[PDB]
Amino acid sequence: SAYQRGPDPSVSFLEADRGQYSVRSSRVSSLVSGFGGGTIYYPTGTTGTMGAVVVIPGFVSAESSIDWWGPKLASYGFVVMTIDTNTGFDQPPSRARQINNALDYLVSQNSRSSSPVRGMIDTNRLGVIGWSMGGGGTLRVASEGRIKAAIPLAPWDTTSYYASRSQAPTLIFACESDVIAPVLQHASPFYNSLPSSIDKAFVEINGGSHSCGNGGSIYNDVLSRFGVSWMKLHLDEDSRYKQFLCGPNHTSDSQISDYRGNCPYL
Ligand SMILES: [Cl-]
Ligand SMILES: [Cl-]
Ligand code: NA
Repeated sequence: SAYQRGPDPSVSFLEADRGQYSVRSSRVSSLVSGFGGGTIYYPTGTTGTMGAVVVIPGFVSAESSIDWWGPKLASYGFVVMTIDTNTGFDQPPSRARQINNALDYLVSQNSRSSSPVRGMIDTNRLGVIGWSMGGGGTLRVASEGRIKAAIPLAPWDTTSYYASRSQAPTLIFACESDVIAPVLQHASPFYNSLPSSIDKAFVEINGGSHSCGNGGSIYNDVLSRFGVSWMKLHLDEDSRYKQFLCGPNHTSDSQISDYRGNCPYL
């Protein structure tokens, strides 16, 4: 692929705290229109353009909740912006609008001569990661046709309508023990509703409470192996990452209580 970055991968490469690039960050003021500000993480030392990803939290949570994803994913070769919403009380439709405004914001930074990410962003290769109500927001955006990869984390929403209309390869992380967005009412029906025409996966984390997809605790191995691979394969067309997503006996992993998907990915 024209978009491939980094060494030929292994589980060890994915399990490491960082990928091949050093990372820097830049704050985006909450005064910005369209969302509550955030932090842009980006790799240093690179040339050319790369995929860009927005990461969004859930109800009454801040960007810190999901910020493990920022440096982790950036270090493999992505521009990754973790955001706050306008208020913690925003619901999924509002969160979808703010994901779109944050994506537009990154797109705009690519051509701003003062931006630290000027010229780094392939504005046709965009992804989204979102927790809980932000994961409902993620599925809403996935149904709109712009983004090329979606990772809902312990999603919450009031309908499966948008999941049934997803236009982007979608990996849902579920948390087995979730009592806030119970899997039987949210992540499972949303996955089950996804169309047959997209690459898709459901990874339910064994014993996980509702925060199990956020990163930064005891679940980084599964989150890394599936999550980085998902963005590599779907944003970079990097078929070197298929080996992690299709082949292995996922349910047999101690960290996975349930797996579903439509491998092989073609
Ligand atoms: Cl929520
Ligand atoms: Cl919980
Ligand atoms: Na298992």
